[PDB]
Amino acid sequence: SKGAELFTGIVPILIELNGDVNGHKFSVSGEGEGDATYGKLTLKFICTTGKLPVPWPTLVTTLVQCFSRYPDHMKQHDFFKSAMPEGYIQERTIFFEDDGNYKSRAEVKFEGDTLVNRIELTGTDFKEDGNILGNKMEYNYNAHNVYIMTDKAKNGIKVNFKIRHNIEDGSVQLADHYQQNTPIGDGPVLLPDNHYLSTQSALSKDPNEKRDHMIYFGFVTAAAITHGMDELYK
Amino acid sequence: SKGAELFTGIVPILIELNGDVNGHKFSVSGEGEGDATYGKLTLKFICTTGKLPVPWPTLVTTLVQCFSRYPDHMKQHDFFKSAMPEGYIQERTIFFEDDGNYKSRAEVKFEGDTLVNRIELTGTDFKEDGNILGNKMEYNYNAHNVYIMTDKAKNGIKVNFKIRHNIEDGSVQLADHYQQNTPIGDGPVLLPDNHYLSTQSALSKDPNEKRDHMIYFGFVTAAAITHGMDELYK
Repeated sequence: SKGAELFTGIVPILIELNGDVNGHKFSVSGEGEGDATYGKLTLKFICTTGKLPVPWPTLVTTLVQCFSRYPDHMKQHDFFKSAMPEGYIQERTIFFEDDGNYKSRAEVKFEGDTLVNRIELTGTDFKEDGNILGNKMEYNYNAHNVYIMTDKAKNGIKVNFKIRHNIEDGSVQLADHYQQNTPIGDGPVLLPDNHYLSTQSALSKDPNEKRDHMIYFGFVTAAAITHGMDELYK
Repeated sequence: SKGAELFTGIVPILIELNGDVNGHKFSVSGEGEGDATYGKLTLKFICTTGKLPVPWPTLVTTLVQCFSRYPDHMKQHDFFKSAMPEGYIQERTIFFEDDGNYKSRAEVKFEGDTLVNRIELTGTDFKEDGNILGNKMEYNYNAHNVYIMTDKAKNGIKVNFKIRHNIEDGSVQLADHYQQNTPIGDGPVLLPDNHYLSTQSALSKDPNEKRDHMIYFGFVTAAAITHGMDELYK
């Protein structure tokens, strides 16, 4: 696509999230850069309202898949870049196992030379004693496969995956993601074959940063599906 | 410790491995740098004997924990740096669930200005069409907690953890790690309280690199234990 031409170099990124989870109102700002040729993201996030009232890991998926590396033989399936620079709407519902849910709507598009992700997020039905409002999640992240299919009715895509959140008691809590993306513009987009994004992450800190923050490193490459979205127990 | 002063900046790293798994031999060479102040590692590995006969993910733990970030309040528990520059011996047995095992012996120490990890590895009892010799592992890595305790008899430490390897059929295979480290020198070392290293990783590729290879990114910070090394099922 022509959109993909915008991603051949290092692209500056800006992220803004306004959030309200169970009446706890917070804001996050983020900045960094993307390197789609290698599938790399480097982002720093600050909670501008003080202490984040939820765990940083719960916001990782919400806080720019246009920066995934699509191998040459898969370039025809890169919806995300094809929708640029006008952008796409990315909407999710995320169900936290035995707890509440997040709903998000984001606009991802170029504003000048910067790729900008602007998000509204609402969370409801959380337990005050749960892993989210109780802030019982470890500060870490795992590898996930993110499954993408065409959604023809919307000239876009539907995306599904489960995130595994490691909890401080040794358990793991799944966050079931239902995602949809639609072009903002009227130009042509690439409607992809069913495939997935191999996504790997690490959350870090700057020990000299006193503000509540998250340093996020992402590594993402598109690949052909070899199994289903859920874990096979055999 | 005094050895910790050697890690306050960016340190160059060289890694050399010879392995023999079920009679299939390989050598791997690696280089990059570590930044213990932030707990970051960046390393590129090449197979110098052509095609690697096992999955890259199986070699990740074998292929420098002295680069972990120990927070100030935990610096009295950092055995790895305290053994430097003379270094330490790191030995492991790794049991792959329903398959064979790796045994390794490595020396980690300063050679000139460079931190070097030299390893010999032997693997046995592998199934020729299991996930290792059959090469059925996804190219990715997850977050793990690495549990450390003092081993008084050896003036060293014992280390235990389980690695979760994502398999191409959607299953997960555990690799049970039994590890021991002993100092080479007879200078004083720090024998730590029982604690763990929060370890996060990502495996990437250089699309233009034609040799069989792995780009490894590591992110490691020490922390107080809050649960056991196995997953708690609720």
